[PDB]
Amino acid sequence: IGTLLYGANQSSKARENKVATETRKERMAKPTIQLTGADSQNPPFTEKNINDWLYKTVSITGRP
Amino acid sequence: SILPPLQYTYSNEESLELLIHSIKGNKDCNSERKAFNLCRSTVLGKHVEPEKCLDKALVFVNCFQKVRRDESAACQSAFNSTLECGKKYSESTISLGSSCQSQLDAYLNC
Amino acid sequence: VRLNLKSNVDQNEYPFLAKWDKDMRQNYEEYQNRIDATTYHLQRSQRGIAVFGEWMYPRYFQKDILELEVLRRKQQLGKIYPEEVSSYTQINPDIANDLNLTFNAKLLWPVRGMTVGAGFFAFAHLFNLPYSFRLGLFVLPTAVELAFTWGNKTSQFKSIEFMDYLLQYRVSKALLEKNAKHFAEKKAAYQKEINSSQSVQDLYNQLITLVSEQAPSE
Amino acid sequence: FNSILFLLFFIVNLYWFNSGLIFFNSVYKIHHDAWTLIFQTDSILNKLKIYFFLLPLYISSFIHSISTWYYNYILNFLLFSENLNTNTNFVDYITYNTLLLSKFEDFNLFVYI
Amino acid sequence: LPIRNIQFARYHYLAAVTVFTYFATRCCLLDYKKYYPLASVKK
Amino acid sequence: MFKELIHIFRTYYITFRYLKKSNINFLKNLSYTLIAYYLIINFQ
Amino acid sequence: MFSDFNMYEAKVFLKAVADAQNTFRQTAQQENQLARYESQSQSLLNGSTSGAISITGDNIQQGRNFKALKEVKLFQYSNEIFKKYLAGFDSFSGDYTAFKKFLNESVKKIEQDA
Amino acid sequence: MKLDQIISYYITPVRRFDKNLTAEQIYEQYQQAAQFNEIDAFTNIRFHRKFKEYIQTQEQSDYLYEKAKQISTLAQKMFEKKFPEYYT
Amino acid sequence: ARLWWTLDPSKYYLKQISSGGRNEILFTVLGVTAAYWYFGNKRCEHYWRRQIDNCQSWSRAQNINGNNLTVKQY
Amino acid sequence: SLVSLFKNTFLKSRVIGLSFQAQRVMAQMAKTDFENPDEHFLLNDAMKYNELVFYGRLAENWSINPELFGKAELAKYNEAKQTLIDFNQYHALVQNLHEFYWELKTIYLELSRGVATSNFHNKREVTHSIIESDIKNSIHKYIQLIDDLKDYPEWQHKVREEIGYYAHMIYTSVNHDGNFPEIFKEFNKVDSLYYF
Amino acid sequence: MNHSCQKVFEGFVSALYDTSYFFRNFGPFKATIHYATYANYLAQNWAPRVSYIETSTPAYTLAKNKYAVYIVYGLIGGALIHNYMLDNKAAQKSQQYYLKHRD
Ligand SMILES: CCCCCCCCCCCCCCCCCC(=O)OC[C@H](COP(=O)([O-])OCC(O)COP(=O)([O-])OC[C@@H](COC(=O)CCCCCCCCCCCCCCCCC)OC(=O)CCCCCCCCCCCCCCCCC)OC(=O)CCCCCCCCCCCCCCCCC
Ligand SMILES: CCCCCCCCCCCCCCCCCC(=O)OC[C@H](COP(=O)([O-])OCC(O)COP(=O)([O-])OC[C@@H](COC(=O)CCCCCCCCCCCCCCCCC)OC(=O)CCCCCCCCCCCCCCCCC)OC(=O)CCCCCCCCCCCCCCCCC
Ligand SMILES: CCCCCCCCCCCCCCCCCC(=O)OC[C@H](COP(=O)([O-])OCC(O)COP(=O)([O-])OC[C@@H](COC(=O)CCCCCCCCCCCCCCCCC)OC(=O)CCCCCCCCCCCCCCCCC)OC(=O)CCCCCCCCCCCCCCCCC
Ligand SMILES: CCCCCCCCCCCCCCCCCC(=O)OC[C@H](COP(=O)([O-])OCC(O)COP(=O)([O-])OC[C@@H](COC(=O)CCCCCCCCCCCCCCCCC)OC(=O)CCCCCCCCCCCCCCCCC)OC(=O)CCCCCCCCCCCCCCCCC
Ligand SMILES: CCCCCCCCCCCCCCCCCC(=O)OC[C@H](COP(=O)([O-])OCC(O)COP(=O)([O-])OC[C@@H](COC(=O)CCCCCCCCCCCCCCCCC)OC(=O)CCCCCCCCCCCCCCCCC)OC(=O)CCCCCCCCCCCCCCCCC
Ligand SMILES: CCCCCCCCCCCCCCCCCC(=O)OC[C@H](COP(=O)([O-])OCC[N+](C)(C)C)OC(=O)CCCCCCCCCCCCCCCCC
Ligand SMILES: CCCCCCCCCCCCCCCCCC(=O)OC[C@H](COP(=O)(O)OCCN)OC(=O)CCCCCCCCCCCCCCCCC
Repeated sequence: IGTLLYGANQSSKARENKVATETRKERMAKPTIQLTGADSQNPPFTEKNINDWLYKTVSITGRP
Repeated sequence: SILPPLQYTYSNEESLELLIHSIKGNKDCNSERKAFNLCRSTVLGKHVEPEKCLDKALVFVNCFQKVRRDESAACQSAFNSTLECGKKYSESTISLGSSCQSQLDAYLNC
Repeated sequence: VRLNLKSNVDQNEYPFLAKWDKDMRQNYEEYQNRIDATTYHLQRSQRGIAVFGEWMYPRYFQKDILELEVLRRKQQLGKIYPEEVSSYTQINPDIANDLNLTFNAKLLWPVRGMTVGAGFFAFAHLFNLPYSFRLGLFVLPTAVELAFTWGNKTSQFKSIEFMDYLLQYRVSKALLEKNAKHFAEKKAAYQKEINSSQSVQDLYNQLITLVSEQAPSE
Repeated sequence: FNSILFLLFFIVNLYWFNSGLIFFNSVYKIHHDAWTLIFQTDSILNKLKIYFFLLPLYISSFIHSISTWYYNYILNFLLFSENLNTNTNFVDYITYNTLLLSKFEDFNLFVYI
Repeated sequence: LPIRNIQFARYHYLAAVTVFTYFATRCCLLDYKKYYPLASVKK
Repeated sequence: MFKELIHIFRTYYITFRYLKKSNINFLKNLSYTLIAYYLIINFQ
Repeated sequence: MFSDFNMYEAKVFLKAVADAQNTFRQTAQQENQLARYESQSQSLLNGSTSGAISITGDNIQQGRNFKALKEVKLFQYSNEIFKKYLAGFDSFSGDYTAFKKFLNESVKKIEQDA
Repeated sequence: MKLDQIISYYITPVRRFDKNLTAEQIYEQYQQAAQFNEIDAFTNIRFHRKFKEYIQTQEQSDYLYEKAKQISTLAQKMFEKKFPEYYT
Repeated sequence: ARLWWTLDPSKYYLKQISSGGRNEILFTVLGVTAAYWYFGNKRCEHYWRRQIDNCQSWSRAQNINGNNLTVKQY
Repeated sequence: SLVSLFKNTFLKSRVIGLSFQAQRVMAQMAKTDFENPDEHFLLNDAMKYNELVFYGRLAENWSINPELFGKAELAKYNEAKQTLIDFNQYHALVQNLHEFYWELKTIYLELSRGVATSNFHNKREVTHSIIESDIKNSIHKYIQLIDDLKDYPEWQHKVREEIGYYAHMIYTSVNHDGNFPEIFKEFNKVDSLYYF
Repeated sequence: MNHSCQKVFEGFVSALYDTSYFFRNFGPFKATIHYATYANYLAQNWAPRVSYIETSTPAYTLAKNKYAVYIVYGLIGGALIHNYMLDNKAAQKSQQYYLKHRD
């Protein structure tokens, strides 16, 4: 019973992971956003609204 | 919960001031309020074309603002006395007693 | 307010608006009397004392508040036609079944209960049961149907939702009729240029999204 | 040879088939064209797992394939017309149609009943 | 023979009956929509 | 109260005589449960 | 505190004031909504005529003249102003008062540069 | 519940305005709040999402939206100055 | 007639348990815990509320079929 | 085995405690009539009657762990189990007799409603064949029970006094014509004389 | 009644009786009914109570059986009063929080 429940959980996780992959692929398919100057110095990314920018292509300038 | 939520948070002092000013206005400028209600009761004047009631609403709001802005020194004194008594009544968590009807009547008769 | 029953709207130019205003004015007196009665009852119950009143005024007089809200919205709407009910059938298939139980539109007979009673009557006739027994078995399903039919304040809630929807729809329709002549000229070129029947707001939102996604920031 | 046992087995098979149909419908909605990648995986363990857990679906598909083959043969015999769409051999046709499970993509037993 | 808290039991039964009747009949919470026509008006 | 009501119904109505004391007790238990539920819910 | 008559008078007066504020809101919203509908319709017509976008069925597609679209110009200028004047707005994890001060300073800068 | 507590539910839906402001000034403020500009389509997108992080009361909502509208109006004026062609 | 009204408890339900009095304190504790939980949830839901009315509070309507809700001017 | 220990302790305690009361419970059941043999337990005082009814099944079914039992303790538990089984059989017999009594009372009630003064809608002058046959078969079964209860004079006397009362009432409720002699042939032998 | 209807009625009543008997005497159903009956008896005749017949001498009666009513009253009253005080405190906290947040 334990391993059957684990297998069912694994199948559910597989479905959830593929749905996440599909949505992330759709998000990445969008054109890249170029952040320069003031935007580059102050990136829009924030923990408050990170989901809006998650898995989105951004061209940013900075000093590594 | 079934009670409606609050939109604007009024301090106790602000709530008492607005309540007293509203009571005073309901006597001072009742005609404008009645005209505004009459113009806003109709479907055309309420939903379809509310702009026709704009002038009457402006007049009523001007009258209410005049009431709120106590110009006379006697009016200011009476309002201050009534507001202080109301503050004491509200802050009195112990068993409540006498009312502020006398002070309200003086402010309305000012 | 004692509004007059003669609508001041021009029927030749704003037919639906004039009809709505006429119906609203016609029913306003009755609905205002009902609203005044309800408000008086509420305020007196509040003025009551201890358990007879204030101690449990807001929380236990809920049916009165619901009736007051229903009366206010129905007064604002004036009258309801089957076309709007069919329109709202999209979101509420049982809209008619709820509006009939909410408002005193038509007399409702317990048809299902009477049919069950007739079936029990046939059973009793077949098995030679007393006429008193079969009459009781006819009354019982009718009573059950009536009990399950009347009341049902969920129907009143859904009627309130439908009335809000209908009021918004009527306001939008009135604006459409008011601005039809102004938008006539622009409408022809829009029909001759755009072959889609979708809403301008939806198309503009989609265009804004497309610009935000594809247009270069530069 | 008990009617009660037969009915219980039939009910259990119905429930199992319905669950398999729901699972397959979800997996197909998620893998419109990639479902075969997991259903017919070359791994023996995965193949056995799929066959065991979708046995009602596979037996139903086998019965449907046999019935369709016989019906097509009857039509050809009666009408002197064409072949079974193509000239596929019996073994190839039956194996292909039994392995193919897309026929259940939009089918739910409870909804149909 | 002695009954523990017999007076408490009597009062609890009386209170239960009173509350049940109160909620069932709504005797204290009457309706005055019928009295509205027979009442004066202010303002 | 409930006992008195049941007694009056049994002594006056001939048809009510069919019910057993067991059935009367079952009705009593259901009525007590419903009354308790009513008292609890009215305050919720 | 006060007599019930005075309380009901105050309730009626407050209802009237709320209705007046609603009247103001309705008037302004209706006017600006008519203006918005006219502007959006005209923008869509101009785009379709110039070929910036192709509107078929229930979808809008990028045309060959997309770069000249007035909506594109508006978006570019909005980005330009958000960069030059209202910098740091996208990521400003400050207090409410600090946010208000930042908005006020941005408004003052825009007014000065306008 | 006493009238002293009930009246709070009728005092709450009234927006607070300075007692020295005229009805015309209040209506002008409402008009400015409801003003419409073409550039609003994108500035609103970039403003409201941020404002969702700070709005917890109607007063905060009003202040933030009014400031956004003022900024949008200034931006619209500047854009009209920059691109006279689209507005002739 | 015979007088029968009385507030006294019936001896049928007055029996005690073998270990002492009936299980009163335990059930009172359980009821107090349940009431605490219920009233805490109700208070938390009731008091921490506000009504925000702005454009972001409105979303596009749709039918039960998922399509956008639009009604013609028939 | 802590769980086994707890199970055995519970079973022993309940079984022995209720075996010590089965005698009183059965005596009260015998004392009460067949219309509601549990009337005393339902109305006046439930002297572990429901407890006996519940735990009889447990004694019959639930297993035992002798290693957790002593010698005299095991013997006492077996005696209590046998007593509970006897109580179950007695309850089954009482239920059967009570149901037969209620069958006869149903016949009597059907007759009574026919002659009720309030019966202004279903007044029938002549008794019908269905109820006549029901009465005949019920009387035949009652006579068979009386014959089968020959070895228990007290049980036979109670069965007569309780069940045959309604048979005598049915006898009195109809005139002595038509099929009456054939219907009450068996009753008239002894039972009619007793109810005079 | 008509003899044909009598046959039908006899068959119907026999079917009803057989169905009821089977459902009541079926193994799992019988066990469920038995356990549910004992549970209902326990719930109805052994519910928590404050008044009971005292058949023990004051020397053989526990102090719990003498102060249970007082303990229960104290618990209930304290719970109600504490809930009222918590409601007041939550009201004050929410008022202060939103006031300091704005206006
Ligand atoms: C499948 C199974 C079978 C199904 C069958 C079908 C039917 C359903 C059956 C199910 C079983 C449950 C049925 C309910 C029980 C019925 C009992 C009964 O009939 O007894 C009759 C029998 C009647 O006998 P009687 O001779 O008439 O005597 C009654 C008189 O009233 C004599 O009464 P009394 O005197 O003994 O009084 C009772 C005593 C009882 O009290 C208690 O001990 C109880 C306390 C409450 C505890 C609550 C515990 C709840 C726990 C819940 C946990 C969560 C559950 C979640 C479930 C999830 C599912 C798994 O009360 C008190 O002690 C009074 C307290 C008063 C407090 C006063 C406060 C004053 C404050 C001020 C302080 C001082 C300030 C001074 C200031 C000075 C300023 C100057 O009653 C009793 O003898 C017992 C007392 C009555 C108890 C009532 C209990 C009702 C419970 C209802 C529960 C409903 C739940 C539904 C859940 C739904 C979920 C979906
Ligand atoms: C609007 C909201 C909805 C309202 C409706 C709600 C209904 C809910 C479901 C009701 C289910 C009831 C049936 C189950 C209960 C047990 C019945 C039973 O034992 O079955 C066998 C028993 C039949 O036994 P049987 O062997 O055939 O009869 C011979 C035995 O000796 C008989 O021995 P017994 O002593 O056992 O039999 C007595 C039997 C009573 O049976 C009888 O013996 C005779 C029944 C008819 C009596 C008719 C009146 C006779 C003359 C009296 C004087 C009146 C003068 C009026 C003029 C005055 C002018 C100043 O008593 C009962 O039925 C007990 C329960 C009665 C109350 C519940 C039913 C109320 C129904 C009310 C509506 C009736 C339909 C509309 C009528 C109006 C149309 C314009 O009952 C039935 O099968 C018949 C059931 C009753 C049928 C309706 C008869 C009319 C009753 C009117 C009562 C008025 C009360 C005032 C308040 C009304 C407010 C709405
Ligand atoms: C709380 C949330 C969760 C609830 C879960 C409920 C689950 C119920 C499932 C029932 C399954 C069938 C049971 C068959 C019987 C098997 C047990 C047995 O034979 O009894 C052995 C044992 C002793 O029996 P006995 O040896 O035959 O004793 C009686 C003889 O007279 C000999 O007597 P004695 O003089 O020798 O003395 C022995 C004394 C021995 O007593 C004890 O030893 C028990 C004392 C109490 C508990 C003590 C321990 C406390 C701590 C427990 C910790 C557990 C932690 C669990 C951890 C789990 C983690 C996974 O016996 C008693 O006094 C019996 C007490 C009966 C209490 C009845 C309560 C009825 C009222 C309930 C509702 C209250 C609501 C009030 C609301 C008012 C608001 C204003 O009895 C019990 O276990 C008592 C069980 C009573 C409750 C069962 C019914 C509950 C139903 C609640 C209402 C639900 C309605 C919902 C809607 C309906 C559809 C869902
Ligand atoms: C949605 C909400 C739902 C919840 C709320 C509900 C509210 C409404 C009331 C509901 C009432 C109706 C309930 C449905 C009827 C149930 C009928 C049933 O069980 O059928 C079996 C019954 C078969 O058994 P049987 O024929 O009577 O027995 C012979 C068999 O050969 C078996 O032979 P065996 O010897 O191998 O097996 C005997 C025993 C398995 O034997 C064992 O392995 C040992 C079991 C424990 C024995 C007792 C030891 C107690 C130790 C002290 C504990 C103290 C705790 C702390 C408190 C201390 C202070 C007081 O197996 C059973 O038959 C178990 C019956 C149920 C439990 C009986 C024990 C009651 C007392 C213990 C629990 C209550 C606490 C009392 C605390 C106070 C005590 C003084 O019939 C069926 O097979 C029917 C099956 C189909 C129906 C559904 C089945 C559901 C199964 C549920 C099992 C639950 C287990 C307990 C869970 C506890 C979790 C915390
Ligand atoms: C149509 C469906 C109705 C379903 C009813 C509910 C399910 C059955 C009851 C389960 C236990 C409930 C809790 C205990 C309550 C107290 C029980 C009691 O004292 O009743 C006896 C007492 C004595 O009367 P009697 O006429 O001499 O006995 C019945 C006749 O023998 C025979 O006459 P009869 O008319 O009763 O014949 C049966 C006829 C039925 O006739 C009808 O059409 C009945 C019409 C009245 C319906 C009443 C509805 C009451 C709803 C509440 C029930 C309580 C539980 C639910 C609580 C939450 C509710 C929200 O058709 C059936 O067989 C019905 C289906 C039976 C399947 C039962 C499946 C196992 C039990 C499942 C539920 C257990 C609770 C689980 C909780 C959750 C666990 C996780 O009977 C009554 O109370 C009369 C009313 C009938 C009550 C239901 C049936 C009881 C059967 C008990 C038989 C015991 C053996 C007989 C002696 C043998 C000695 C050797
Ligand atoms: C919405 C519907 C409303 C309908 C309203 C109907 C009202 C019905 C009121 C009924 C009152 C009670 C009598 C019927 C029920 C009796 C039940 C019962 O238990 O009784 C059983 C007993 C009868 O049975 P029994 O006496 O044989 O007792 C049973 C005995 N064993 C068990 C042995 C069989 O009592 C009666 O039925 C008594 C009936 C008396 C009838 C009196 C009639 C008076 C008529 C007056 C007319 C006045 C006209 C004036 C005109 C003036 C013009 C100017
Ligand atoms: C032909 C037509 C035929 C028609 C037939 C119709 C038959 C219908 C039969 C059923 C309906 C009967 C209705 C009777 C009237 C209502 C009576 C009532 O409410 O009480 C019921 C019962 C107590 O009354 P009763 O049992 O009847 O009399 C006992 C006398 N010692 O109460 C109970 O037992 C209920 C359980 C609770 C009892 C009270 C408990 C104490 C009260 C305080 C509880 C505190 C809880 C915790 C604290 C809360 C507050 C802080």
